[PDB]
Amino acid sequence: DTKLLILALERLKEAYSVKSRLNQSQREELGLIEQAYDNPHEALSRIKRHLLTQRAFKEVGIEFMDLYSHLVPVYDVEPLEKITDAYLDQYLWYEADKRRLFPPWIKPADTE
Amino acid sequence: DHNIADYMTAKNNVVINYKDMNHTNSYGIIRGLQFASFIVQYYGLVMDLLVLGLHR
Amino acid sequence: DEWERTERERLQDLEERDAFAERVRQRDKDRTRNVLAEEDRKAMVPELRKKSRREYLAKREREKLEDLEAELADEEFLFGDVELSRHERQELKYKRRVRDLAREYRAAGEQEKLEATNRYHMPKETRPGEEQRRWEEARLGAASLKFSTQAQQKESIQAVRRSLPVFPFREELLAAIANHQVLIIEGETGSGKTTQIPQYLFEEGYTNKGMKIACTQPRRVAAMSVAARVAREMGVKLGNEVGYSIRFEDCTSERTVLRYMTDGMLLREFLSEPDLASYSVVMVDEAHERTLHTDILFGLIKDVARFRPELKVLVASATMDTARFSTFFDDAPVFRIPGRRFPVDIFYTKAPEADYLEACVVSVLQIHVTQPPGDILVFLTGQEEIEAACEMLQDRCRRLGSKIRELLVLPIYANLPSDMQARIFQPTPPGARKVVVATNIAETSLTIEGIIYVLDPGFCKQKSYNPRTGMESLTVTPCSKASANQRAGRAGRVAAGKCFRLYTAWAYQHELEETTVPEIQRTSLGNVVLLLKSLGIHDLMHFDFLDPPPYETLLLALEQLYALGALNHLGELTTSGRKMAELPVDPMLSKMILASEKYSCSEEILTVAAMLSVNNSIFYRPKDKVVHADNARVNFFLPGGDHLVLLNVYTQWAESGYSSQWCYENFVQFRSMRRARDVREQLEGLLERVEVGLSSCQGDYIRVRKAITAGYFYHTARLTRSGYRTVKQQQTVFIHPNSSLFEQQPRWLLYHELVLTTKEFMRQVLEIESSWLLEVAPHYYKAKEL
Amino acid sequence: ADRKAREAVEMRAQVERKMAQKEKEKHEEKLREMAQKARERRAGDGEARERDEIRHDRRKERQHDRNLSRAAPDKRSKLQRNENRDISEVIALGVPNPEVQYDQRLFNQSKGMDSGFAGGEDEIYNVYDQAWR
Amino acid sequence: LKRQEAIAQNRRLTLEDLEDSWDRGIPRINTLFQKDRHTLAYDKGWRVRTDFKQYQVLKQNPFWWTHQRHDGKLWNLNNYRTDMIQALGGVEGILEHTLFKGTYFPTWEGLF
RNA sequence: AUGAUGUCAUACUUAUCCUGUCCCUUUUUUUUCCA
Repeated sequence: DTKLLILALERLKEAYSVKSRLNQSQREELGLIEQAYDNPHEALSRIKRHLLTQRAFKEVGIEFMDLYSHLVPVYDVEPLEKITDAYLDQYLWYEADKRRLFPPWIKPADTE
Repeated sequence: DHNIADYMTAKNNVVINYKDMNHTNSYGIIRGLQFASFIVQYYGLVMDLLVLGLHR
Repeated sequence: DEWERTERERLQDLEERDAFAERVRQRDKDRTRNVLAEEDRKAMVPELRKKSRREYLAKREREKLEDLEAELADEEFLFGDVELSRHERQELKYKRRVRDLAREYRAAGEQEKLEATNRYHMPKETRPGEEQRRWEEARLGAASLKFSTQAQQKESIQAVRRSLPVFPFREELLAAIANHQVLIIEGETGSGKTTQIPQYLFEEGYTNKGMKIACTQPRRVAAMSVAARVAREMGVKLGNEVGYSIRFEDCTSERTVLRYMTDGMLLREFLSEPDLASYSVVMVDEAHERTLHTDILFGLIKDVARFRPELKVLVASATMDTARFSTFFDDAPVFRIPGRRFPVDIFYTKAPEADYLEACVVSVLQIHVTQPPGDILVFLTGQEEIEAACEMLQDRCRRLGSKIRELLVLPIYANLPSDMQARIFQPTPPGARKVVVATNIAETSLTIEGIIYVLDPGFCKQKSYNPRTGMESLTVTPCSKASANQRAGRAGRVAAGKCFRLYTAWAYQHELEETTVPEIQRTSLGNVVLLLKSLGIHDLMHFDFLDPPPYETLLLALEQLYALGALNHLGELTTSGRKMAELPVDPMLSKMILASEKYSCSEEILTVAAMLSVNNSIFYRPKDKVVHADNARVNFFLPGGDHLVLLNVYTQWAESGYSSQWCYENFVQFRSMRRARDVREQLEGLLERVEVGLSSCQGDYIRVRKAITAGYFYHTARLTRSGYRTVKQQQTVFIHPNSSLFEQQPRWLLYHELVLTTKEFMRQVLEIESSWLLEVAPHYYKAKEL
Repeated sequence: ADRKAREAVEMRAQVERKMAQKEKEKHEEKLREMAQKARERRAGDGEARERDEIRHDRRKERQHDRNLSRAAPDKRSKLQRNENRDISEVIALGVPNPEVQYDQRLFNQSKGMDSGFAGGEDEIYNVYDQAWR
Repeated sequence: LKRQEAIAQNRRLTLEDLEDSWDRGIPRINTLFQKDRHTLAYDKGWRVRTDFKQYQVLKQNPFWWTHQRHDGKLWNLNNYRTDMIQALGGVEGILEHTLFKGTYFPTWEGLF
C-alpha cells in the first residue's frame, strides 16, 4: 500500500514540476499531497473509507486544449478524489498485470 | 469487487461544468479520470473478443 | 563461614521445594475427582471406534513420520561410503523409493487441491527478498525479440597444535597446576588458552573418577565456537563428550567430560550442585570480562577452593588484572604464556582531535587510496554515528567514481539485521577492499580474519548509573587503556598490521585508566541482590566481594526490593521474594507476573514480559525505506500503551505461524521476536513452579494495565506544566519520540527505562491511572502525593 | 443473465473437478502397485556392523526421543528443531552454505523516481546532462 | 549469459563486463542499477497512463511515448555542443563577435 | 508649542517567519510423571 501510494503521489506531483504561479486550487492540492506524503496511514485509511462508502461525488470542470486542427477536452477533478483515484488506478493496474488480465495484443504496453 | 466496481461506475456519473453551463454525465465516459485507462482497455478487450471470436 | 550457613539454607530450600511440589501434587489429585445398556455399548462402541480410527490415523502417519525421518536419518552416515551387503542395500532402495512414493502420493492430493481452487469464481455481492529479481526479468522480458585422509585431518590438527604458544609450555604448566590448587594463567589471544588447556587436562586423566571439566565463557555463542573447535580436535561428536549447555541449548549427554557453559550457567549449576562434586576442574576464561556472574562465581569458587582442596580452580585471562586476581585469591602463582602472533605498528595523531568523525572519514579515505592490500577495521561508538559514517564514505565513493576501486563499506553493530551481520564474513572479493565500521562488540568474540589496519577513536559508550537519583546514562567516555590496547590487539592476527589512535601518545600514557569500572560498581544490581538473598545471605555487607558496591546503591536496591514487597520490614525474603527470585529477570517484571495471577491476565503479562526481554531491537528503521517502516510500525499502534503494542505484534507473529517473512514485511527484527518466543516458553517451563495458572484477560486490557501497574509502580511519571516530571523524585523526564503515545502525552504515564540521552528519557511507556497506584501500593504511593 | 451464468460456471467447475478427482485416484492406485513392488524388490561386509550401528543409533534415538517427549511435553521440539537455526550458532557449528549478486560500484550512480521530461514542460534547459567543461 | 555463468562460476559480475555495454539496449542497461528499482517494480501500466495524461493537464507532452526511469535515456547530445563550437570557429572565432575584449577579463575560462 | 517616564492598546514597517526542535553500548539464567 505504501509503494502504490508513493507512486500515485509522485505522479500527481509531476504536474506542477514548474512550481509556477499556479492558483489557490493547485496550492490546496499540493497541501494535500504533502501532508499525505508525511503521514501515509491517515491517507490510506481515508482512501479505503472512500472506496467503501462513497457514491456521490463533486462536480467536474471541463475546458478545451486548442491544437489548431482539433480540440482536446481536459477534465478537472477535485484533489481529495484525485488522490483516491490515483491510488485506485495504481492498484488496479498492478493487480491486473499480476493476474494477467490483458492478453498480449492490447498494445500501449510497458514492454516497448 | 462489487465495491470498487460501484465506485468506478458511480464516479463517471457526475456534473460537468463550464463557465455557466452545467449538465450530468449519464451515458459516456469521462476520460479525465485516473482509472480511465483501465476502463478503456478492458472495454476494448471485450470488443477484441467480439471481433476475433473466442476460439481465435 | 557464611558459605556454610548459606549452603545450610540452600539444602533446606531444596528439601522444602521437593516437599512443596509433593504437597501440590497430592492437593491437585484431591481437587480433581476421578469419577472413572446393551444398545448403549452397541452405540458408543462404534463412536469410540470412530475416535480410535481418527486419532489412530493421526498417530499412524505420525509413526510413518517417525520412520520417514528415521530412514533418511540413519542412511545419511552409513550408506554413502561403506562396503555393505545385499540386505541393507535392498532396504536403502526400498526406503528411498518408498518415502518418495509417499511424498508423491500426498503431493497428488495437494496438487489437485490447488488446481481445483485455481479457477474463476464469479465475485459475490454480500454486504522473500527478491524484488531485485522481480525487477531483473522485467528488463529481460522487455528486452526480448523473437519471431586415510581422515588420518591426514588429524595429523594436520596435531601439526598446527604443535605450533601453539602453549604446546611447548605443556608439561611445565601441567606440573605447575599439579602443585598449586590456585593457578593464575596469564595469556593473550590465539595462545590456545581456551582450546588446548582442556584437551591437556583430558589427556592428564582428570576426567577419570567420573569427573567433568568445566570451561565457562562470558558469551553463549563463543562457548559454542570453542566447543566446536575442541571437538574437531577431539575427532568425536560435539555434544556427547565435549559438550556445551547454555540457555535453551543443551548439547551435552552423560558422556560429558568437557562441559562448556556461560558464567550464569555455572551459577545455576550452583543451583543444582553446591560442592561441584562431579567436576574436578573449573576453568574460567577471560575473567577480565567484568561480569556480574564473573564476580559472583569468583567469591563462591574462592570459598570452594578454601573448602575443597582437591578441586581444581583455573581462571585464565588476557590482561594484567592478575595483581588483584592473585591478591583476592591469596597470591596464586602467575604462569606466563607468551602469545602474540604478529607485530603491530601503532601510530598517534600529531596533536589532539576536534571532530573525530571527519577525522575517521578522511583517515580511511587515505588508508584505502594509498595503502597496499589488506582489510580495514575502524571503531566508532554506535549505530547513529555508524550510518552517518557509512553515509560519508559512500558519498565520497559516489563523488570520486572509478578514480577509486571497490570500497565495500560494511557497518556492524548488535541490533542490525542478522543477514547483514553475516554480510561482513564473506571472503573479500579480489581487487576490492573491505572496510568495517564497528562498535566495541567487534573488540570481543568477533574474529574477522584479514584485518590488517585498525583505527581507534579512543572513545566508547560506557554506561554510568548513579543511584542517587536512579540515572542510567549511556555516555561518551574516552576508552580504557586496556581497551585501546586490545583494540590494537584486534589486528595483526594474520599479518603485520597497524593501529592508528585518534589521540596522541601524550593523552594515551597520561590520561588513561587501566580497566573499565568493574561492573559491580557501575551497574544496577537488583537481580543479583535478589539472587544472593535467594541463596540465603542475610548479612550481605561482610559478604566476600572482590569489588564491593558503594553502600548507597545496595541501600536503594534493598529499599526497592522491600517496596515491591520481596523483603519484610527488616529486609529478608518473603515467599513471593524467593519464588520471584528463581525467575532469571529483574523483580519489576517478576512481581508484575505475580499480579497477573490476581488480575487473570496470565498469557498477556507473559508475552509482555517476553517482549521487554529483548525489546531494544524489535523494529528495524532503515534510512532507505524510512516511510514504509514507519508505516508498517504505525499499523500495530493500539490504544493503552506500547506494551500491549508489543503484545499485539507477538500475537500477530504467532498468528502467522511464527513466520520470518511476516516480520520482514512488517519491519520487525526476527531475532528479537524468536528469542522473545523461546524466553516466553521458558517462563512457561517455570510457570508451574511459581504457582501461575494459565488464564487470559479475555480482551480486558484494564487487567493487563493494572498488572503492569502492580509491577512497575515505581516506574511512573506525572504531568507538570513544566514538562513530564517523576512522581517520587520530581526530576524532569521526557517522552521518547518512538513511543506509541509520544504526541498523545498522557497525564499519568508508566515507564520501563531511564537513561538521559541528549535529553532525559524513558522508553516503552504506557498511560496509567493514579488510582491503580493506591490500589496497588497504598503503603508506598499515598493519596497526598497524587 | 448473471444468475444463469453463475450457475453454469459453478456446475462446469464441479464437473471437471470430479473428473480430475477420478484421475488422481487412478494415479494413486498405480502408486499402490509401485509401493507393493517396492517392498517386494526390497525383501529379496561393513553391513553387519553398520547394521548393529543402525539399531544402535536409532534405538537410543527412540530412547532419547521418548524420554524427551516424557520429561517435558515436547522437549524433542525444545531441543532438536530450535537447535538448527540461529546465526552465530551456525557459524560456530562449521555449517557450510547455510541468486545473482554483483559489484557495488555499479549501483546508485543514478537516483530518482520521476522521468526528467518535466511532465510536459519544455522551457527548461535539459538538453545536455553534463556540464560543458 | 554472463549473469547465468556468473551464477555457475558463482563469481561476481564486475564493472568490466558492464562498461562496454553501459548505454545500449532498449530499456537501457543503466536501468538495472538505478536507485529506485524497488518502488518502480510496482508501477505497471505507466505507458497507457502517460498517454491518458492529455485529458488531465492543459499542456502537451512531446515525450508522451516514454519514461526516463523505465526506458533509460535514449539519446545523448554531448558531442553536439563540442562540434558546434568547432564549426562556428572555436571559442576564439566565437568571441571575436562579442564584447569579450572590452571587458579586459584576462581569459574566458573563468566566465560565469 | 511637542520633557521623559512608562507594563496603554491600536495602527504600522521590514511583500522580514509558518518549518527550523528528534533516536540506546555490551550481554549471560536451572526444569522434572509425556502418551
